[PDB]
Amino acid sequence: TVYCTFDHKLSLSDISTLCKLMNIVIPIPAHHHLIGSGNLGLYPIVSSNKDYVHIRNVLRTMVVTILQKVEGNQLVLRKPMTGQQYAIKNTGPFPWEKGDTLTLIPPLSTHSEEKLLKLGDWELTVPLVVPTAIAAEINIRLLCIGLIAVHREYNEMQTIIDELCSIQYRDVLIKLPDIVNDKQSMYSMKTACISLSMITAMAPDIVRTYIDRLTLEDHSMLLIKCQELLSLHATDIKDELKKIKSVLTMIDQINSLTNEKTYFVVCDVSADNRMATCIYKN
Amino acid sequence: RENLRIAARVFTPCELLAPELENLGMLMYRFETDVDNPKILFVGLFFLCSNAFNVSACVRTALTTMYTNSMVDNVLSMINTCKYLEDKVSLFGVTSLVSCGSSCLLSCVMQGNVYDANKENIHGLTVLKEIFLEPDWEPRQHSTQYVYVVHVYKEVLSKLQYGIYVVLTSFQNEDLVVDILRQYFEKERFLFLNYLINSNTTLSYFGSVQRIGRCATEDIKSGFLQYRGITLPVIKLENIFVDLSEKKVFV
Amino acid sequence: RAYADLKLNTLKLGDKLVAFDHLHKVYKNTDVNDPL
Amino acid sequence: PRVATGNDVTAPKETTIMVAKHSEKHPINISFDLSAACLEHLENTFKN
Repeated sequence: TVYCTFDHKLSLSDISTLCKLMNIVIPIPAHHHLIGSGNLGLYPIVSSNKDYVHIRNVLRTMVVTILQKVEGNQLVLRKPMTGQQYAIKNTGPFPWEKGDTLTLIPPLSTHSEEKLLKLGDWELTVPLVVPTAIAAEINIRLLCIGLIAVHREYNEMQTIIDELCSIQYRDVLIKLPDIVNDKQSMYSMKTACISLSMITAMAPDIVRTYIDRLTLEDHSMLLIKCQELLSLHATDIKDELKKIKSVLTMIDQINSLTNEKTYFVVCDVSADNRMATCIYKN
Repeated sequence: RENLRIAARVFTPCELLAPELENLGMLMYRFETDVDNPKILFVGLFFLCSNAFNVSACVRTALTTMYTNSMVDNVLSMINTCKYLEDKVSLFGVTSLVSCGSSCLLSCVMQGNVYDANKENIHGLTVLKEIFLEPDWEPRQHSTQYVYVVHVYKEVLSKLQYGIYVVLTSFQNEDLVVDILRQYFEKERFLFLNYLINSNTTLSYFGSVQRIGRCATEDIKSGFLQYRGITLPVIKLENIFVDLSEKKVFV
Repeated sequence: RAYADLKLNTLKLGDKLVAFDHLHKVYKNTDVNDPL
Repeated sequence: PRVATGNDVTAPKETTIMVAKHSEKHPINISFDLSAACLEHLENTFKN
């Protein structure tokens, strides 16, 4: 239990907004029994350069809590234990099909201003909760923006970004503007580049043959699309096992790049789909 | 009454546990064996830190003199003739209740704090001082740290040499930990990007990290162990909620 | 509420009796320094 | 004894210190001799 106290008296509109906002994950860095206005939420970091991946890294470092039982200016945050059941109100604009794993993502800046809190040069920046599929999708897009923006053209950076950025998952359009192009993608691409070099050097003889053998036997239309992208074996089988194991491990590494740690596992969903129950903590 | 700790009774021949029959709280390793009568055989952390490459020659020969008999010589030969290390030996837990019979009985804790019974003198994990390092942005950041064990290999032109590291970090996230470990380990990593192609031994990575569990920041204390007068500097974690997780490899 | 009697160190500043002391006895042996 | 912490401050854990002061030890000695003629005339009168 972490009690928050803002030291500043809030109005009835503020207590109505927090009553609307009850049962939401808020991350804290402090790990004390007491927190205040300075450490609550994500505003004490989102003034430093506003970089999405920077917020993502420190948000990985943060310690997550659940809002509970606001008694006026005092604000209970439960520290939720491992694998126990907890009720979460959602903020991500999604339809939230049950049983999927959930991660915790930096807030994608919508054009409309937030109505959560703005009080005395301090807002309540709440990070969103998303499914792991669209989380990995966003991380793919981050890595891809760096792969393209290491390459340099004039009036083509905008041509890549405006086509790529607006994505749709479960009838929801989101976008990520103003990428600073830091070297974050360069390191997290550099180990990918290393691993793709290893996939090249360690990939077996069966597999790139397996394309041509599959195509020369039979054909399918998605195989013809893969062909568009494309354009003796005398008992070496333990070597083949080892090479396929190495290629699989490189794919595990590049998957561990774009993967985000699942923070929640959904069991029951309300019909309004504002609150859902989970049984997980990392 | 109440316990809530998870233990396992253990039979192991008494030759391998030479100082670890005296100082409670040690990491233990499962070593499966193609010999069918001892299918599993249990290995001391210091016993495998013998042929770890991190350990300097003085500490290595000192604990080799703590670790010289015929049975240990044969087991070290078996470990060296194993191709890789990390899935022929394996992490198993923390020592409590040495019995020292003929074939000695060991309790071993999977989860929870390290205590036999009656909850007097709750023991702690004992790590050799050479074999750990804390790569982090700020050391001992705010509060309690997660303790991980990392196996790292090295290749000096003949064979593979394994190396045993222990990291202590405030980061819980395994992705953040492997991202700071690649920054620590990049040099020998590029050496293995050279090596793993020309190698034919069935391995696929540079090392792997696995969580032991929680510690406490104010419960880290220095000291030494001594068996037959061999003073050996150790850093003793005091109260440990043992929380094993999966192995996470990195290349 | 109940009333008791105790001693304080006073000063006289123009017919003003002012208690005058140090908090070192409660900051003798703690974790914090004296906040002054 | 510790002080209660306010907002945003680490509560320090309860600290118990045990020390043990050893003893230094220091002997002293004093020598004085007696001569053999002093020892002869000390105990007996030879004749009165």
